[PDB]
Amino acid sequence: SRGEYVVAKLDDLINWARRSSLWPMTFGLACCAVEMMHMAAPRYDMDRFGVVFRASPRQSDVMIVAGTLTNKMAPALRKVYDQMPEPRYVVSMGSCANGGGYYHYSYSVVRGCDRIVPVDIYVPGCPPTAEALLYGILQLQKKIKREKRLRIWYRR
Amino acid sequence: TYKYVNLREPSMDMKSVTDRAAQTLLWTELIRGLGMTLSYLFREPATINYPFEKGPLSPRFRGEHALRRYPSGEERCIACKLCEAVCPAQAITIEAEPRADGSRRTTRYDIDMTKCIYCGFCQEACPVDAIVEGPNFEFSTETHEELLYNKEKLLNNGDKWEAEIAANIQADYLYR
Amino acid sequence: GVRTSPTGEKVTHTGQVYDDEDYRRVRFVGRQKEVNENFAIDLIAEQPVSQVGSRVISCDGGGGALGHPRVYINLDKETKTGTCGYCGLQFRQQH
Amino acid sequence: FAYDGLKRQRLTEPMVRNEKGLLTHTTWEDALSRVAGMLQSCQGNDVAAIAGGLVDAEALIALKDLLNRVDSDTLCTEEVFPTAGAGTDLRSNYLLNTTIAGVEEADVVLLVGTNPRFEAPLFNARIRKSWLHNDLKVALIGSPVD
Amino acid sequence: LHHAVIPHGKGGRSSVSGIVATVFGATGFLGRYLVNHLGRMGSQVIVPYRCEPYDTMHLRPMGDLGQIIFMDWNGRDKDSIRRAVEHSNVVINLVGREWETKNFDFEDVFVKIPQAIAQVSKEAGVEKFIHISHLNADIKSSSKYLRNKAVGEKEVRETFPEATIIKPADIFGREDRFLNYFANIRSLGKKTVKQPVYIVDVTKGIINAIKDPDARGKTFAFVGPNRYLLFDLVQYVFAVAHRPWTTRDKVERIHTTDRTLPHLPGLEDLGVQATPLELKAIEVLRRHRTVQPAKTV
Amino acid sequence: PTVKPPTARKFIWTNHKFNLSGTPQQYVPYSTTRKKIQEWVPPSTPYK
Amino acid sequence: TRPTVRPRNDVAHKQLSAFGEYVAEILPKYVQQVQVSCFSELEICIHPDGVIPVLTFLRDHSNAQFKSLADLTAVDIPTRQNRFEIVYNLLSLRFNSRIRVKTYTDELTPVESSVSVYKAANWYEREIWDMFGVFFANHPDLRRILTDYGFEGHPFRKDFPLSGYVELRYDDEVKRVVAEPVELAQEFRKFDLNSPWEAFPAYRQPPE
Amino acid sequence: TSVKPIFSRDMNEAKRRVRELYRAWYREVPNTVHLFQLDISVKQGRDKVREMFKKNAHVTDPRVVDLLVIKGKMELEETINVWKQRTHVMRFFHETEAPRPKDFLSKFYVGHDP
Ligand SMILES: NC(=O)C1=CN([C@@H]2O[C@H](COP(=O)(O)OP(=O)(O)OC[C@H]3O[C@@H](n4cnc5c(N)ncnc54)[C@H](OP(=O)(O)O)[C@@H]3O)[C@@H](O)[C@H]2O)C=CC1
Ligand code: SF4
Ligand code: SF4
Ligand code: SF4
Ligand SMILES: [Zn+2]
Repeated sequence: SRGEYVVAKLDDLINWARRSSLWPMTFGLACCAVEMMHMAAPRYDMDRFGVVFRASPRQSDVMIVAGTLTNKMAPALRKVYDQMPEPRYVVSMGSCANGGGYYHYSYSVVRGCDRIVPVDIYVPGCPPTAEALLYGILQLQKKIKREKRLRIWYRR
Repeated sequence: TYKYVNLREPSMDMKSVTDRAAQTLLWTELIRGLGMTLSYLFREPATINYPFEKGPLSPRFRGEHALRRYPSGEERCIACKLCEAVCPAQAITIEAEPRADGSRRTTRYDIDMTKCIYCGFCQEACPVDAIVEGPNFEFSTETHEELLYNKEKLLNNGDKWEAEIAANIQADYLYR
Repeated sequence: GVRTSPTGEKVTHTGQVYDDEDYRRVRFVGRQKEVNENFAIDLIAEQPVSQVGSRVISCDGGGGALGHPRVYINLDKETKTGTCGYCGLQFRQQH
Repeated sequence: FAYDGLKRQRLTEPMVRNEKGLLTHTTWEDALSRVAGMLQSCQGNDVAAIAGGLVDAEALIALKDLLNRVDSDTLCTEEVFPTAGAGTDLRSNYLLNTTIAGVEEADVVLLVGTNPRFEAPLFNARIRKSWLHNDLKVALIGSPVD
Repeated sequence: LHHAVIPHGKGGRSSVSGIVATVFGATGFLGRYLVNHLGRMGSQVIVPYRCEPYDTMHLRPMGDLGQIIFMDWNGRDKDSIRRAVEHSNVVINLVGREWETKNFDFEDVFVKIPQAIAQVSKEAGVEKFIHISHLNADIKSSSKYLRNKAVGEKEVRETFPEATIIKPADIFGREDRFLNYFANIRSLGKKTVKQPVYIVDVTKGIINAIKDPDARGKTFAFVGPNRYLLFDLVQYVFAVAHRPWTTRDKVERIHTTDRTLPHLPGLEDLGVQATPLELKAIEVLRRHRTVQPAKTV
Repeated sequence: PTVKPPTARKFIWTNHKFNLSGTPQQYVPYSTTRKKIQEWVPPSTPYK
Repeated sequence: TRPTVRPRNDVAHKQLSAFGEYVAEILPKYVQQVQVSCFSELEICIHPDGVIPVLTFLRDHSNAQFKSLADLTAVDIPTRQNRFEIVYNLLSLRFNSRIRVKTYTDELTPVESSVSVYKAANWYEREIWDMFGVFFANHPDLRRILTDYGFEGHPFRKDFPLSGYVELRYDDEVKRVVAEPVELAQEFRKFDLNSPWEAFPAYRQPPE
Repeated sequence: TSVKPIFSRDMNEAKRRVRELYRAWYREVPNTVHLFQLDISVKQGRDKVREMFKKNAHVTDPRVVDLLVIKGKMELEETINVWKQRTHVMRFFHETEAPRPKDFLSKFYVGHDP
């Protein structure tokens, strides 16, 4: 119908604007912070995608969990995720954020950040390269591109 | 065999004192810093055009794991569990048995890619070049269990990437 | 050399397939069961048996340092061919 | 090598008879209730017990105390030992009283009615070691086995 | 019983509870805490979702890996219902709307879709089916909600005769539409008597109804421990919240007294101690803060 | 590979595939072993 | 033995043996053993009552001047009745040398805090409280430094398991990160690696 | 049998330190329920304090109860200073944990544990 066409074009508009202006809050926990900083470094340059360098956590769009989540910092991660306005996304960078990694069997490590927050992109590596992290951010943008918020709203 | 950083006593004649006062009032070093930033403004940036331009790698690069085969279709892995014995994160889970023609072959070859530390001790422990850590780094997932590889996924990665993996091993096996 | 269970599920080169009353098929609902369709037991059986004139043959798998460790296969039994324990290539004394 | 029989034919779940007379899977509550409802109706010689060949002593005294609560002494084994005379009262008349090690101290071994090669293969291995090193004289009463 | 569905572990996150659940309407208020309480035992939860997958993301940390299977479905597509339920050993229905929409009236949400879910669950061989009615569901009710929910309860009973049908009165929690409705109304006081039940009590009731083989074919009435008049309840809500979207069908249900059904079993017959509202109302309404308890009957 | 082509093998995929995550063609993990313990199937005949 | 063997340093071995005799005869009240390894490191094994008199001496004697505390360590050896082995590593920048002062305690005997000698120790032995449960008396602010705030037990004890007893997850019911008894989806696979053959006959212990 | 003390020469000074620690926790509990904005009552938190003290009431060694008073003061110092979050205070109340089977019969039903 006509309303189906209008909500299709408006979903395309809002998804274009949300994926083309992603603002990350990076948790610089461990070694993956260095490779996030290389994804911001002038070779890869996240800012040319509209992905700014160090937005404040009250205005960020994605939470990049870059490093080991210990048990002593799991509620801090949860509190920052609760303070993020929607639509918020979470990229899990590297093996300790993904599944505990090299510290999986430790007494003090959350076995993957997915026990604390919902995770949208899992970027594997130890550390994953800055090109691999930029790949994960572009896959997150493609995930935002195919969101159907107003179309499902028009069908509900 | 050592040197003194910042042990210069500055000259107190009217020439040097007037030089430092002109630097203070007329902001000469601030213009120097502005000039260096302006000099980078007119340089070509170092930014490659990802995804269309890729970062440089080498045949030693340790990316996505793969199980390899012989040049006959037979898989190289003969179930010796050296890779999971050397595995520093215990990402590899192996169960084996003799198959229908009596060969020593695995029935479980799991690699948890979210325990894996990507150090490639498995591919240097491997005596038949069966497990390799191949060249792929662009294999991010939307779900955690899509990074829990079984034997089928690793053999499919080997069949997918063998044309590149074999040439990287051909480039690097003389250093090994 | 893949085949299929009566549930419509592919059977792996190991032989793994879920039962019909196993709930764990629900993980492939809306998705796919990933199997590899190049079964190595069928591919090594396509290789022709190598006729050699010696009594003991060496095999390293081909490629020299790129193959497996070089082993020595006896070929005195004429009932059975001599199989490489690593690569599965089989040999026969031609006499 | 009999450890692979330890994963075939295994009883994993409680089973009861259905309305059609077939063993169907059930919970522990249903199976133990249907056994206890019959055990409460029994008394005296109404309930007995046969212990098998692989049963630990803990389950043996468990089933003995359970049937003694219903006043039943009929707890039996499948392997017959004669209760004539002293019976199972004194331990000496049903043990290998010497030892397995005491075979090395013997000089005449008399074997009656047994094939100790297959009934107790390392008791036979100890007999052969005493045969070989101590010049043991062995005699057999029974069929001429190897 | 199949070997993969025998319970193992100590009942934690990596355990196996032996419960393979298809929870329709798992993206709501009740489905949130039900999928939480199922996923912490180690249950295979199938969540069929209608909405955007973003709006399901909060269900993902609730279980171990592979223990929540998200899949698309539609209320008017029985093939998707069969695609969701044909591996489960229990199917819980939680589909509901407080308002009728352009595409789904109260008869679609309460009569058509529960009968469809229960019929496809009957013919696929699902062992247990739990359906959630409302306590005040009546054919001669003043509100279309309760009329269609009584009709749908009758149809679920006649198409899945072993269905555990559960009657909650009024559910309160952090994401409710009962105390958050009263805190954001800033309609009146009448002779309406209510006994509201807590969401963790309802969730423990649903899980104990899964585990109980006696709960097949029963009808349970989940009520709170204290009956309140509506006026002093709303005054207690404005007192705890530090205070001085609607429709007329919602107002008809607010002014419906919570009926007394003593012959139906409740939370105590499943082993759930019903939490009084004075223990949890502070937890619910702390967010609305920028208190002597109410009188019962 | 126009100058130096890769070494041809019969098991190498003739069709390359991109990252299939988020699609119905994606990898789903599973145990590749068979069943460890065999259960005793009771007799289907009656016992009287 | 030229290319692949580590060359032995005999001058440093002689000098460290002589200085070990020196320390053992200046402080006979506390020094229990003095030993020098084959790679030329001096260990002074003392009684735990002399943590402050020995370490002040090495800090202040004109022929010691161990002005640096490199590292402070505990080692849990459970077959010893004094199962914790407190290891001080000292550096003399003047004499270009390192010394090791080892002592002992169990769970209940407090070690005297060495913060009055080296302030460097202020966190280190605090770590020894957190990881091992060795109490340090007259410490300024003794509390945990590395474990989580509600942590029970001391992790670097060897009877403490590799994973803990509790693990965290976010729970949406209570809206809170919660602690639960630990379950692993894959148990840590214990590998028995030790060869049944003797490797070093120079380290053979006498039999019983 | 002659050991070095920590703070207490015998059990009398030790019980005095236990008693002062219980006093300090009893005084602290309403401030803890307020500033962490816990969803419990002061009676319930003080019952948890009493439970944690009476759990260790079987100990007859002065050094062990000295270290228990030391660790209780460390817990209290981490609670007065807001070093714990709400999560660390509520880990004493095992709220998300299912109740364990206590009798023989339900432990027999659920698994192999004694
Ligand atoms: N106090 C209470 O809330 C009480 C509730 N109940 C009943 O309990 C159940 C759950 O309650 P509650 O959590 O509050 O409900 P919610 O409004 O919070 O959510 C209901 C769920 O049903 C889904 N749903 C609704 N309409 C449709 C439809 N047409 N097709 C497919 N899915 C649909 C929603 O999915 P989506 O996210 O896509 O919209 C949502 O997941 C309901 O059946 C309700 O009638 C009974 C008594 C008291
Ligand atoms: S996944 Fe590995 S490399 Fe990355 S931050 Fe963790 S420990 Fe460092
Ligand atoms: S790369 Fe290292 S951590 Fe990963 S599987 Fe191989 S040995 Fe294990
Ligand atoms: S991959 Fe290599 S090291 Fe690992 S079991 Fe197979 S043959 Fe052995
Ligand atoms: Zn070969």
